[PDB]
Formats: sequence, structure tokens, C-alpha cells
Amino acid sequence: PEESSPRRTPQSIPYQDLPHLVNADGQYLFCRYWAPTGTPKALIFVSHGAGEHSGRYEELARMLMGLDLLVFAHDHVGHGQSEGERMVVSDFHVFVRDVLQHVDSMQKDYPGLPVFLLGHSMGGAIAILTAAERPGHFAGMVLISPLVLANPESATTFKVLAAKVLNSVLPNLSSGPIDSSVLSRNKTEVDIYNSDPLICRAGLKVCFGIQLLNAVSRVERALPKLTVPFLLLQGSADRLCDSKGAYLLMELAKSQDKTLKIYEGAYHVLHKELPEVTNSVFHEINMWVSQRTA
Ligand SMILES: *C(=O)N1CCC(N2C(=O)[C@H](c3ccccc3)[C@H]2c2ccccc2)CC1
Repeated sequence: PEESSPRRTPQSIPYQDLPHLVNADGQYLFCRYWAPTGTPKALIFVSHGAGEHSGRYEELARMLMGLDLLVFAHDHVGHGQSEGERMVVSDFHVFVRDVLQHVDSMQKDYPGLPVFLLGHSMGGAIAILTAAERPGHFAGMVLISPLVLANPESATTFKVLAAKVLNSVLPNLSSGPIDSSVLSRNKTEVDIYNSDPLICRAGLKVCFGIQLLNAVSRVERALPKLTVPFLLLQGSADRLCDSKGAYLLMELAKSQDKTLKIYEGAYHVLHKELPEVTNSVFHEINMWVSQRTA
């Protein structure tokens, strides 16, 4: 008997040449690490949003590593360089389970360190659910435009189409894709998003949209259990995650250490917005994590 051909990413790169982790379902997740030259003060997991991937966090990760944190991430199943049918998940909990496996694995290699989470959009719903599953385990969470409440006009349009796939057998159904111009007022960052071949810019598959509605439902039920410290950054003109969700998260979370910063006029991707906003986002995350790792 001979060993089968190396498992490769969806872009045909052997996983044996890349940092990776195999999840509970036997799926390979592509991993990224940014470690300081000294002994890290803390670990921080970066949780990307729907359709994107971990490579989009390069600059934020380098800033965090500059604070002597060991930053780590993986592409969620169905995204980027990880395995899985594109933007499909059997249940939304798979994302949370896989973050927990990676966090548990890193804490074995770097024991006794505080661990933080940083999430954007769906990645912020994943961070919230991860922290609610393990009360008292995480030192803090940084949320950038987390998915807590979808945009009201898009939630109504979807929930109707969703109950049509929920009543019949229609596997290939999909809604329309995101209008990339609403991601950011920074046109260069919108063009970069439109140029990245690791980003899935296809319309949302209805099955996946159902899992996002499950995520929103679960986030709402988790808020009375959420006690982790958090920093919440939200743009007032975000057409993807309505700002009303950020106010509801500040109100309903039980956390004793919660802070909200609103960026007036800003769109969704605050860490890739107009320079004045992006520089503030980086500075605020730096101060917030620096204060909680001293
Ligand atoms: C960050 O990762 N996200 C991706 C999903 C996106 N989104 C919602 O929220 C809407 C949704 C939610 C649940 C089921 C179906 C659709 C979509 C959306 C919003 C606005 C326009 C187009 C698509 C928020 C950001």
C-alpha cells in the first residue's frame, strides 16, 4: 500500500507546506501566526468575517504582535485556504468549535497566558458565542462591526426567501451578492476587496443565510451569559450590520467592562475605512489591549 496524494487547499497548495490544523470533522484549516521575538504577554485569536479570510488582518496582527502578543488565526471552514464547500456550514457552531480547538491547542504550547478574541462581522458573532460558551476563560474581546442584528431591510428580504427553502427542497438557492461599495468609504480598500481571489464575492447561499440567522438568534440568547470584557467598534452608516445591534449588545451584555465607540458616517470595515477612522481603530485597539495586558 502507498500513501495517497497530499491533501491540498482549494487553491491546490499542499497542506504539508502550510501551517494548519485538522478540525473535528477531519477538515484542514489553514492557520496564520504572528509571534513576537520575546516571551508573549498574551495570545489573541483573530476571527474573520463571512466571505473573507485571515490574510485580510495582516496589518492589525502586526500591530498586535508589536505589543508583544502572539496573534493567531485560521480561515473558517468554507473560506480562504481552508477546506469545505465555499461559504457552507453544517451548523454555525462548527465555527465556534473550531476556534475553541485552535485556542485550546495554542494554550498547550503557550501555557498560563491570557487569551483575547478579535472578531469582525460574522467573526464577531463567532467571538461572542466562543466567549459565552467559556465564561471567565477569555481576558477580553475586541468586536469590529459584529453580526448581532442584520440590516433590517435585508433581514426581511431574506427571512421570506429562507422560509421558501425551509418548506421545499431547493439546495442551490442564493440571494444577491453584497454591494462592495457599502463595505468602506475608502475606495482603494473596496477595489482591494474586489481584487482578492481568496474572497468569495458570490451571493449568499440560502442554507448559509439560515446559519447566519441561527448565529443572530444564538447571540441574542447568549448576551445574559456574556461577561467577558469587550471593546465594540461600530460605524453609524454600516449597511451590513445595523448600528442598532451595537447599542443592543452594550445594553444586554452582562459584562462589567464594556466600551462602545461609534464612528460617525463610517461604513462596515472600520479597520479598512478612511485613514482617520482606520488610524483611530488601530490606536483604540492598541490602548484597550495594552491596558488589559499590563
Ligand atoms: C459579516 O461577516 N457580515 C456578513 C453577512 C452580512 N449580512 C447580514 O447580516 C445579512 C443576512 C443575515 C442573515 C441571513 C441573511 C442575510 C447579510 C447582508 C446584509 C446586507 C446586505 C446584504 C447581505 C453582514 C456582514
